[PDB]
Amino acid sequence: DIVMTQTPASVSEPVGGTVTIKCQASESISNWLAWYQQKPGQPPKLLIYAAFTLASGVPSRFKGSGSGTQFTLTINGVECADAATYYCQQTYSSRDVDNVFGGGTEVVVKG
Amino acid sequence: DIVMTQTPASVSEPVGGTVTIKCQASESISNWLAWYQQKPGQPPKLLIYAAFTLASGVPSRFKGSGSGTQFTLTINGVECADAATYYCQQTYSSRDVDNVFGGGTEVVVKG
Amino acid sequence: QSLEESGGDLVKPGASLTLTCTASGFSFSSGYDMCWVRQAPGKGLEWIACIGTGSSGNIYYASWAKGRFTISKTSSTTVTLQMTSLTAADTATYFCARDDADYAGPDYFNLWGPGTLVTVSS
Amino acid sequence: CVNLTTRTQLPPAYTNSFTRGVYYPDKVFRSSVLHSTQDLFLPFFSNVTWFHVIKRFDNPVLPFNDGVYFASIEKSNIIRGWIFGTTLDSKTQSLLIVNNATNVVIKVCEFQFCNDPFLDMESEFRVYSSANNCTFEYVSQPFLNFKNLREFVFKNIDGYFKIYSKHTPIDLPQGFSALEPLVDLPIGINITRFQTLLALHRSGWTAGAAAYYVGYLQPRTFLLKYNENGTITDAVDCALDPLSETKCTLKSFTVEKGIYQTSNFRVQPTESIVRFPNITNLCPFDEVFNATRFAS
Amino acid sequence: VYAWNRKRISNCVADYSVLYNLAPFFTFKCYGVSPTKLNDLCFTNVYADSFVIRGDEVRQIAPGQTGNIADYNYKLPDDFTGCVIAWNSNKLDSKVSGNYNYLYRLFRKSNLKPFERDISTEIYQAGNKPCNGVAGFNCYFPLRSYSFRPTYGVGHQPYRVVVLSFELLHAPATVCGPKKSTNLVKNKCVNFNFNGLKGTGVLTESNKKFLPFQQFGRDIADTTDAVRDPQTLEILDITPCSFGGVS
Amino acid sequence: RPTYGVGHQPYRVVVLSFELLHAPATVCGPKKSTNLVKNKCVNFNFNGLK
Amino acid sequence: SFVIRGDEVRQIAPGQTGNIADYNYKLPDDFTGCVIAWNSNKLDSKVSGN
Ligand SMILES: *[C@@H]1O[C@H](CO)[C@@H](O)[C@H](O)[C@H]1NC(C)=O
Ligand SMILES: *[C@@H]1O[C@H](CO)[C@@H](O)[C@H](O)[C@H]1NC(C)=O
Ligand SMILES: *[C@@H]1O[C@H](CO)[C@@H](O)[C@H](O)[C@H]1NC(C)=O
Ligand SMILES: *[C@@H]1O[C@H](CO)[C@@H](O)[C@H](O)[C@H]1NC(C)=O
Repeated sequence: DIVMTQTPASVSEPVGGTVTIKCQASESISNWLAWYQQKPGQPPKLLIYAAFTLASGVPSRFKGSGSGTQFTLTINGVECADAATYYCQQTYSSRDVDNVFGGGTEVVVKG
Repeated sequence: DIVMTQTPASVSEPVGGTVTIKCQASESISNWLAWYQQKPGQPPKLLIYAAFTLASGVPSRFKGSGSGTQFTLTINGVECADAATYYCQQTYSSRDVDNVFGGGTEVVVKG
Repeated sequence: QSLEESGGDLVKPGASLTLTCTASGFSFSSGYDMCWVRQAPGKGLEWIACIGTGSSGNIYYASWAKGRFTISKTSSTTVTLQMTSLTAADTATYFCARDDADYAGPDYFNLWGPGTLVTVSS
Repeated sequence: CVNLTTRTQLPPAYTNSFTRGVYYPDKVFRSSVLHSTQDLFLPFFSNVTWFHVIKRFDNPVLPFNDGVYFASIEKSNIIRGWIFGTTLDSKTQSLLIVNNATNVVIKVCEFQFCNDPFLDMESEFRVYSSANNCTFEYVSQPFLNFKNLREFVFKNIDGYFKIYSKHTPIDLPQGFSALEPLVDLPIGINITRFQTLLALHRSGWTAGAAAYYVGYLQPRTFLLKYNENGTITDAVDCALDPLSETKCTLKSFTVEKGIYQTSNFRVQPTESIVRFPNITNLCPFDEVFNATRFAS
Repeated sequence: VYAWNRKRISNCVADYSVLYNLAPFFTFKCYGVSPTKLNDLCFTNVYADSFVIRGDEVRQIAPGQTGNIADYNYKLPDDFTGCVIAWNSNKLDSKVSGNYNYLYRLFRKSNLKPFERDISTEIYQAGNKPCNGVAGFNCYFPLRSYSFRPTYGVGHQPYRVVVLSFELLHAPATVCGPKKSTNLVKNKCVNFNFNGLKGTGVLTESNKKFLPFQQFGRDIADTTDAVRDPQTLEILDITPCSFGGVS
Repeated sequence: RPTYGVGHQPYRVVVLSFELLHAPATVCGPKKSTNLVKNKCVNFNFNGLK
Repeated sequence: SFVIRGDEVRQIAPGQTGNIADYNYKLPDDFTGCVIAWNSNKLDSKVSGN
């Protein structure tokens, strides 16, 4: 019933820059969201739950923003260790939904 | 001014049963009540004060119930060590009262 | 703390006796009520009289002991009850109990003394 | 409880109420004044049920509704009292009124009434088997060719049981007689049905000649006539026939010759018609309400 | 407060000037009658209900109010009649150890209808799994104890509340005010008071034959004309004093 | 904090905003329609117009 | 639809003032329509903490 899209497909910036990722929903999902990070050959990890709260043990460099339909993740500074893929999860209504997760956005940090 | 009766006079049950004792008042005493346990050849001990609260160091097997005029004491499980006498006290108005305590009810636990 | 009693012996009928209740480990504070009961040898508990250890004692008596008994405090750790004209039915075991609230009457008796045996005979 | 089936099976007859069943509506005193009041009254010339007792045994359970007008043409006072309640058992509270050889006994208790209550000098009391939760009690002086007419009106409004009575020496006779209020009871219980109590005489048991009539009250407006002594002497029902309605609008008991405009008439509607647009799809309320998670 | 007492007042004279020394710092804010003239009135049935509540909860004892006390402990009817009295009782109902004897209901299936007492102590099931006598999570004992804290404001101090319910009818009076019973004077312009019925006129012996149950007497304009005095059970007429125009 | 009173427990709130007007009816009540009885005294209701 | 505490349910009304009425959900003074609120402890309470 609710579908999610993740943009951009790819981003790239120097080590000192800031990357932003947009996750938008078909209908209003309000506050329910999660941002997931997986390294290649590694299960994904929770980063931002409730669209604002930082997960446990996560450094204070990932900032969530927005509510309702448009959500943005902002990384204030990359350190070549954040080059991975990030997904957004609706976790609002999964009664009849093809896929709660969004598409893939891989970040390339050119050191 | 306020007089009470304690019923039944005597009770008996196997070790696995539950005994109930009724203490009723002539007029409404609301909450103020107490249940005293007296072993033979021993001063009585306080068990239930304010008709619901367990005393200090008493096991959680004695339950007080009811308020106002009818009060009931329930023992969920006897262990042959609860065979004693139990009295109920008005502690509400003792200005002109013959006896604050109720009558005697002794429990016999046939092990 | 203990609240042992004293002054218990055989007494002839139509006489007088003066029981003494003595506190151990503490003194009579004003926030507590020091109070008297008795028990017949084969009957239940019954209440006699009840005195407040405060500045102004709210002295109370039962209906069946309106003038037969009289309770009084004598010091910081001694409360005494004396009775006159002991009849045959006055034989009992006397417990000196302490209260837990100064509401001008006997509330829940949290503390009890070991009790003393007073009997009447000829 | 004694099973009894000797009663003869017969549908109750009916008779004419005439102009009986008028009671003082309040406690004030009025003299030489024609007062119009609106209250629960037994309509004039209505159908009141007729029961006969003699091998006739008519002691059925009748509905109470808003009120009951109870009459009795008596000799030797067979009727002893009445029983009130809803289910007449231990489930719901009931009310009892009897008149023994000494006095009246009014008790509101959790009676377990017998299937066929009755009474049997009188030394046999067979009405109820148990009565545990008794709430109210009352004691007073006893209330009581056919010669004795007893009239009663029972009302239950605002948790009060009102009883009106009148004893008159004598089918219902032609006459008019007001009902003096007798006692007020702050009972406040559910009442929907009631029964009657009879003193069957044993010689087996033989029932004397007696009858009683039961009518139901309705809300309507009367016009009461007070004489100089404050006694109700005549009354006019304001909705019986056009002539009586003419008297009511004039506030007089005699209508002079002429034409009088009394009221207006209306064709009361019969059916109810509703016409909404041509939509049948049900609104998405289960989705809004039964959603697993709501928004912040 | 949950097991509030109920007392019946009847066949006695009620005086309100005495309710000053007994209840210092009282507050007789009330409904249904002007408190200024409670002295010259008669009340058919008087019910007194007493309990102890916190200072900040005293406002909940009023018709139409909502709250923890109004819903689960003591509900008053919307058309309430009678007066309530509340006064601070810190000196009497505060203990240094802690006053753990006053209990109030905190959990309840549904709001109380007016004038109901709930003494039940059944365990409250606030979740999905049945409690079965266990007092764990989502299984709470419905009754909580007041933890009075006099160090804070008067909103955390025990207030004793007494609620009086009247009926205000003037004929079968059994409870009346503390005023005396002056001897009646006839054939004189006086302003009388018969069981709370105040009126001005001249009182004369009457020959009107009241029925034994009748009390008053009405004229055409529905104003009292003949009245029965409470004592001696006599019948009198009320006639307005002489009046007229001046030219 | 469910351990405290109901004042510390989550209450789900749904707010509806109607627009009472009787002609271009779009959402109506659950009552079913009725056949058109004519030429007699009948209580009528047309889109909330009683 | 939303979720609020029990003691804040009185703030969902025309002309009311409070934390919820000012900063979260403000209703017009000439409001039309009906509001519905029911306790949801069984559904929206977690032992870990909601
Ligand atoms: C009213 O009584 C008459 C007999 O007087 C009877 O014929 C008629 O059927 C009764 N009406 C009803 C509605 O029972
Ligand atoms: C009386 O009983 C009827 C049905 O027996 C019920 O509908 C009604 O609500 C009851 N009234 C009261 C005041 O209990
Ligand atoms: C009113 O009572 C008197 C007795 O004092 C009587 O003579 C008179 O007839 C009565 N009035 C009527 C209309 O009967
Ligand atoms: C009762 O009222 C009468 C009226 O005259 C009076 O004489 C009598 O003294 C009263 N009784 C008492 C006890 O006041």
